[PDB]
Amino acid sequence: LIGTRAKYGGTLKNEKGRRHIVVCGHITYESVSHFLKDFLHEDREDVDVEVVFLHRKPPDLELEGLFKRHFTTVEFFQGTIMNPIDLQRVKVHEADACLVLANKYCQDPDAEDAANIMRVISIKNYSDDIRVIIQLMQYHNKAYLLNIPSWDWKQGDDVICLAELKLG
Amino acid sequence: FIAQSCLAPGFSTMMANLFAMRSFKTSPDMQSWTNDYLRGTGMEMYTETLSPTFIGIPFAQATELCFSKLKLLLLAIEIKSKISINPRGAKIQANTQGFFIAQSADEVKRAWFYCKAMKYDSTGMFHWSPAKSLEDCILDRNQAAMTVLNGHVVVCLFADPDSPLIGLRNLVMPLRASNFHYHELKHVVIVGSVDYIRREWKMLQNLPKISVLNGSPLSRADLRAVNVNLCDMCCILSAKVPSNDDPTLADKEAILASLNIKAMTFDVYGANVPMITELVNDGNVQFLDQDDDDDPDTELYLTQPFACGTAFAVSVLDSLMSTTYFNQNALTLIRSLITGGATPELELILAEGAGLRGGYSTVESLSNRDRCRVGQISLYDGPLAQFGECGKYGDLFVAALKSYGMLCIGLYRFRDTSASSKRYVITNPPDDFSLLPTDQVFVLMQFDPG
Amino acid sequence: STTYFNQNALTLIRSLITGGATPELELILAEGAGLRGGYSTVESLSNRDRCRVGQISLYDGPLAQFGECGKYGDLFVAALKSYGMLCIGLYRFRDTSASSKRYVITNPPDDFSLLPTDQVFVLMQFDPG
Ligand SMILES: [Mg+2]
Repeated sequence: LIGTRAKYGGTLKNEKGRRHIVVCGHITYESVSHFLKDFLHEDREDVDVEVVFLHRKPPDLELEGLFKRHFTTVEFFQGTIMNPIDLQRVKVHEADACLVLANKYCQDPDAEDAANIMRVISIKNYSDDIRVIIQLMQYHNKAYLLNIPSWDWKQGDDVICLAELKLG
Repeated sequence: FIAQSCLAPGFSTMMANLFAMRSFKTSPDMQSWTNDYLRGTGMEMYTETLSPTFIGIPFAQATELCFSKLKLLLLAIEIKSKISINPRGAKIQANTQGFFIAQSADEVKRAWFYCKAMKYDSTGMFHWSPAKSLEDCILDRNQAAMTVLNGHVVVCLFADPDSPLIGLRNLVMPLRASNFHYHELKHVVIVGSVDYIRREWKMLQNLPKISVLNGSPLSRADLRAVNVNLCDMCCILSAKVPSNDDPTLADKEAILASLNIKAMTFDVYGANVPMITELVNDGNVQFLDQDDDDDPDTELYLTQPFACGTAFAVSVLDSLMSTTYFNQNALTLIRSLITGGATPELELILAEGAGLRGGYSTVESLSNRDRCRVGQISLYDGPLAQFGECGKYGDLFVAALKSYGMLCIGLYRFRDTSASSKRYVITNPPDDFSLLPTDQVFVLMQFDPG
Repeated sequence: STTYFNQNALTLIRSLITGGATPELELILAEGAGLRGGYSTVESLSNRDRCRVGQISLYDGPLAQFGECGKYGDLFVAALKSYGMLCIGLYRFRDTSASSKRYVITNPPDDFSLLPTDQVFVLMQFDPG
């Protein structure tokens, strides 16, 4: 019993002149893979930005293989973006931007949007001058993000509304 | 606790710290507000038998003697089986237990040795109404728009039709106590689904001045209709069972609605609207405030919304389990202060399933209305306002007790001397404390017939 | 990924696919009253004057003479100077033959060769009438 221990955890490794982003929210195979195809694309001109994934549940076998193929630029950490301790582990203040992904296959889009918005509040509470980009299910939930005092569109914060963009 | 906050804002924080273990912290790097607040958090309630010298004198003269000489705050005594919060004209009998507020039991022990060398309900403790129908109390958006509500209480309810029932009577019954005159009663408007409210409207039929509005507290149209910009207190409660996906994300609607109201503008400012939020998580309290400098590892009782009375954490109820075990009388005092008077036979009346049954008022039934109530006063104006400038707390405490009978419990002082419309609570400031003209005092006011 | 690398990427996209969604329009919808109308004034009606996404064909019209032996650059210059339309790309038939199923070409070069059965992606202006 003593020998067995968890494999995911620990503070993110620090590097000199290291630029990285934190991705939280819905972490699945066909959602992370599409983002990694464009962010780490073959033809993109040479800029090195690490990708940090912070999900509460450990990755499954389908997604574990994806992280193996991108071991040099993608690292996974088990935790919650809402926990201030886990925010320190992923080094939020060192991150260039924070990305929040939305669960497209959700029974209640309003409940998913509220949880996603509340994640932004936790990130903004930890660090005021952090750039946050969020996927939002419904257009009418954009007004809630405007209620956050630290949310500034000119600073770099932006909202990607799936319903508005897809049907647009 | 929330109901008492509507009458006196910040009262929930005062009880949360009083009946809990608070660790005093010393550090050269803290502001002046933290120094006074932290000392108040160390105050605790203790029970001790009064000295033989104290026998045969009224309670008012006895409690001022403890404050002046013994440096103790005596707020209640044992009357034979009954708890009397600041009794008026009640002599002290032999071996009467007294409730004291002090830093520890060291000063409390000094009290033991000391020498000079159809209108109301059946119990008469609550107001009654002739069983108003639910349909008559439902207000449409247009109906609420064409009426003006001032100095009322808005209850923002997040509940589904199948949500578990949380007793809404426990919030309105303290607001309908017999201490308050009918003219000074606060109107209560509930914003939520009528389907959920109908399932529990049975116990609210006989409580006067209750209004129900169809809609959601998140929508700004409903909030503008009920005029929350002019309400005395807006309460945000959630009855929905959490999805259990994430313990921290249990309260999403409460946080979103809390920030939504603060950002609203009226033709005035949402941040100036008095507000209390029920938070089922301890770590989400800091999200209510934004202009703080607290490292997220800050303790709950040092967090900005908690110390200011704008956030209520249900975790204090779990901590109250420990308090009850160590002191049996701890919950007796709490219930006598937050329920507005809940006699043991009142449960028997409700056990019959007939609801709050009224009764014809008699001479000695109406005597139950004469008891102290939790209230808040200001030193801005009035004959007592002359203590605001260059005045000591002890001078205010003695003068109010001798002339008005009010018992000063604590202070509700502005954060910034400047007045940022957001105050913090100080529990039982010392005798040599310095007052301010813009300070509010927690008092236990008596009942004045009229 | 595109939004992170270029902040203005989504600003251009929203201005092209939403038909014009001012930031204050969200504030109007935030009140829960739905799309509230308003009385048209002189400077309120000036908001109607903006470009829109449209498609044109070279089958007929005075511009049709670029269809045969015509270059894309000549079409781009003539349309802009006379009509103000901005040619973005082409929607050309798969088979020269016309199988009623076309493919898109984004910004063809200056020396590109046109066809009489080609459709052009343009940003047409607003013509009051
Ligand atoms: Mg304490």
